[PDB]
Amino acid sequence: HHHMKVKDVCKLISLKPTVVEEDTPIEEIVDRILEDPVTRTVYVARDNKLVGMIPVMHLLKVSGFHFFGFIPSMKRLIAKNASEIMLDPVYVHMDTPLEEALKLMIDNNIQEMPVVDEKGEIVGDLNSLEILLALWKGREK
Amino acid sequence: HHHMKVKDVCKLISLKPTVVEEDTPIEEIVDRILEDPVTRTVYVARDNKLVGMIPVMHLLKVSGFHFFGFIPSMKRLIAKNASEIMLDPVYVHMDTPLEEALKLMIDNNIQEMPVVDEKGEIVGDLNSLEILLALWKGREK
Repeated sequence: HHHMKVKDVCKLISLKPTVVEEDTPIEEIVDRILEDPVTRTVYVARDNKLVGMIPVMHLLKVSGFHFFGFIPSMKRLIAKNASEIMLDPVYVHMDTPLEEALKLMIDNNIQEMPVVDEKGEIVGDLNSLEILLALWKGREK
Repeated sequence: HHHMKVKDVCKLISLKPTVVEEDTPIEEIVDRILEDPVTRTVYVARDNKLVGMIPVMHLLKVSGFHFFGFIPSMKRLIAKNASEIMLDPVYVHMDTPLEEALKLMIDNNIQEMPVVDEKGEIVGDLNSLEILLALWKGREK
């Protein structure tokens, strides 16, 4: 559909990626999300390289287990930090087809992904709302 | 965990529910989400009664099928309005246990739910961030 790429969609809204360190306490991750509540995925870096991600729904799931014992495999929090809960990063590039990015979002059940260069570094951001904007504000045919 | 109820969490952030009508075009639903980008679930009312909901991830899925033919059962959009895509509403009440509300979010894969009174009318709102705030900003033990 119109051969759009990530580069065409990732600047449609001004988003700032939320990036933490591996030893960042989960409470501070929550503080970061509450300050920028559009945030849907937290990233974890080490020496400016992308090393994990924490989707808000993953944090919600981790939280339900820790506080209520709810299982939607899950293990006990000890340090209560980013490295205990981060998942392997799912990311896009500037030249990535918009359709591959939407597929990734859906398959991984996330709504925000980082855009990375070829050395694992964050150069931009993409969310579901940008994709929606592109698709429904642009020409249907 | 601390016997919290929806009433204790649903005012921790100032949220305004996003509410559309059944004949509201999907493009206008997108415009409403872009104006208040914290929004994670759109509600559909008729005569001030709650009749459906559209989670943003449901809209993303509907969009991938319509524009790219991506199947994560799904049918062709004709009117392209709220009533063609709305799902049966999942909701809470003020006296609902916080833990039942988190379970609902997780089981239905949504992050925003309306709080309704006993006659199907919207009296407040709840999102995942409020639950996170409550759990991690309050006393752990």
